[PDB]
Amino acid sequence: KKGSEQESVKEFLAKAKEDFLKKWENPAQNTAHLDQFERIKTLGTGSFGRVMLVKHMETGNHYAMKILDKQKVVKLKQIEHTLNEKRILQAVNFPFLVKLEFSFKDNSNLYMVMEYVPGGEMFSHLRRIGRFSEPHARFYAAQIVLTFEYLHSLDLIYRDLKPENLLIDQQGYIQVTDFGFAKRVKGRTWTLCGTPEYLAPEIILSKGYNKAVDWWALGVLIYEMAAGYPPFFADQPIQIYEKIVSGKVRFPSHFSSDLKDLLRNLLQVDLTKRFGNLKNGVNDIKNHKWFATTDWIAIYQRKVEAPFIPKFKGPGDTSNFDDYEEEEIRVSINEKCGKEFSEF
Amino acid sequence: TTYADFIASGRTGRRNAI
Ligand SMILES: CCn1c(-c2nonc2N)nc2c(C#CC(C)(C)O)nc(OC[C@H](N)Cc3ccccc3)cc21
Repeated sequence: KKGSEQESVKEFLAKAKEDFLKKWENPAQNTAHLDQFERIKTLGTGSFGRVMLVKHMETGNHYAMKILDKQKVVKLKQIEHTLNEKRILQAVNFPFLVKLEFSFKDNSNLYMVMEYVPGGEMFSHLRRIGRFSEPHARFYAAQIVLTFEYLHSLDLIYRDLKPENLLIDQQGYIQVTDFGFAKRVKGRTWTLCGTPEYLAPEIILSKGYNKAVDWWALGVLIYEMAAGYPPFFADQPIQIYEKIVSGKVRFPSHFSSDLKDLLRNLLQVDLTKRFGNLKNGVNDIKNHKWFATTDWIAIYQRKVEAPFIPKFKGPGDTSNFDDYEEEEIRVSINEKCGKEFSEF
Repeated sequence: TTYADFIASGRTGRRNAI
């Protein structure tokens, strides 16, 4: 019954903000060049670029490299989002976040070089195994709660929580990736973005939202991890939004009473009643019965034994990732979108 | 069963926002 460990957490978060604000004020630019990396294989694809496995040639270290087509970023209206992503990544520091190692740009593309996590996405493991046990789901949930506590204290909203964006490392721990929709927000923001299944009601209703949408998404994530499917799904997105805003959620019979109670409070359509967004804040989540067995400090310190460790086949193995057809990276003779990506 | 409905909808694969 001691809470001087909250005084220490308060002090921790104060130091974290100091370090963040220094890097936020004086960000890093052009810390590398494309010819220093050996392109090996595509790990993922997107509407305005692709992610590749890469090898830092002088050192031999494997990294992931996100390649963004500047013209396509402009076209798809992701300019501000791309700038947010880089500026936030270079300023943040937390155990369960993927680290940005280098960033640079050329005539055609933007480049972000980051930690490679060969264990792959939680998504693939969840879809294969079917669903996770509640202790297994709780292990991952606890890491996301501490990560959101860290990010939110720096006034950052993540806005893209889902199994696809949670990588599993060699120790079985979470590495949160894809900061594409991350934004620094004191007060409200208005962009309609994220994945339909994971969208909070506020976002759908186009009214203005805050940090609370992250806590909603945590509920969706915990549900999907434990159930094997998300709480709101349908053939098309519009029918998914109807379900989200309705205030109706059905739980599998195997869900414990504690889990159902936590999720009722996280999947609270009224934002003044949603866990994480009340006066006690994140401690409502942390002190909940479902997390009664969670040693929060041991999790942060990575001292808890992981329930699942992915099969290690080397630092450059890509067997946990799907295969994609390989297009050559063409850099134009002329600079594209020089003004739009000036601060990158 | 709900799980069967989830499989029946072709949205079991990786989902992209954009
Ligand atoms: C292949 C899986 N993957 C990894 C990764 N797998 O192993 N180690 C890793 N770090 N990192 C990823 C990132 C990231 C990131 C930063 C820069 C840290 O914010 N974004 C992803 O997707 C973004 C977007 N959702 C679709 C996309 C993709 C490309 C262009 C345009 C859009 C996928 C990622």
